[PDB]
Amino acid sequence: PHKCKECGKAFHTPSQLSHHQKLHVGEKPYKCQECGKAFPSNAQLSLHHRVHTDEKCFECKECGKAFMRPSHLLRHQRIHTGEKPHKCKECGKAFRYDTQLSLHLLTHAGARRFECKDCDKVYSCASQLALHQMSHTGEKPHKCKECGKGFISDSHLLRHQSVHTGETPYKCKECGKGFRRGSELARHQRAHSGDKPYKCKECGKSFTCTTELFRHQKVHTGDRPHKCKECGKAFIRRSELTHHERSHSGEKPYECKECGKTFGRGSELSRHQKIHT
DNA sequence: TGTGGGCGTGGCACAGGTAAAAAGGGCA
DNA sequence: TGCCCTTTTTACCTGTGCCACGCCCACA
Ligand SMILES: [Zn+2]
Ligand SMILES: [Zn+2]
Ligand SMILES: [Zn+2]
Ligand SMILES: [Zn+2]
Ligand SMILES: [Zn+2]
Ligand SMILES: [Zn+2]
Ligand SMILES: [Zn+2]
Ligand SMILES: [Zn+2]
Ligand SMILES: [Zn+2]
Repeated sequence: PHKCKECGKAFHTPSQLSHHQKLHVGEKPYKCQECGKAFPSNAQLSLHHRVHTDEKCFECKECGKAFMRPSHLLRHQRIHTGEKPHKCKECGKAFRYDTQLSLHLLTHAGARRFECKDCDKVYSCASQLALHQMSHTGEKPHKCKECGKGFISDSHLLRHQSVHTGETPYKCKECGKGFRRGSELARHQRAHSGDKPYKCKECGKSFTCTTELFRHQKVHTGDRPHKCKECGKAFIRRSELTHHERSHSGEKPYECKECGKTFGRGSELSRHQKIHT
């Protein structure tokens, strides 16, 4: 009769609790083959796995990840402790990492600024500025051995290989459906429970999703690009303008086999194909 | 009294981008 | 091997195709 270490949802029989934690297990698909510890990404698993292969590492006993010098471990552990030992001498704002404090200092006089020459961004050091400047140059050095498309980092390349693998590693334990990212499995689990944390300030409707709410609010804020170059009609989706520009040309891409009838959009040829069902 | 389709938008599983967190590593 | 900048990995954001609604209307 505890609260879960993940959600905090108060399940109040000892067996109604362990029945509850069964539902979380698909969230962490990468399992260590020597202790069984599970992680949400292969990269995190490698940080833990060092403990079975490198004698010279320092392991976090709270999550199982290990590092190659004690100071790396002490710095990681502030994720668990909440300690923020880097405080701004000018304004007293405390941060967890020196890297964060270095960027905050840009908001006071006399920090060394590393300013970009194509936008107004400024960074705290040379390496960050070179990183950002790649967005201007378009450079994308890690190329999909398959797609041929470029990405700014190897993690991005790997992430994009879902496209070339269809693998769906994160499992709902209610439905059995898998997902490519824990974030999407997360949203799916909120769909089950109706947990809709993203409430619209104008209508009041709530959404499971950050993306779903943002699209919905595009009606109060009349934010509509892709205007018609022929009749000026302005739309919300890039796919609206494809539907309506097919009304000018009179094009009817989707037609029924049975009916022989023709529609400008597919959501009807699915709707009408339901007559013969 | 009914059918059924345009239609503007909701639900969903998703890609690929930048902003940021977090782990790495050169100097000494 | 810690300081502190670098480099990698993740969180946050924006925009998407496909399907499904449920409202509005000409017109069986
Ligand atoms: Zn839980
Ligand atoms: Zn292990
Ligand atoms: Zn830890
Ligand atoms: Zn710039
Ligand atoms: Zn590719
Ligand atoms: Zn499910
Ligand atoms: Zn609204
Ligand atoms: Zn038009
Ligand atoms: Zn038909």
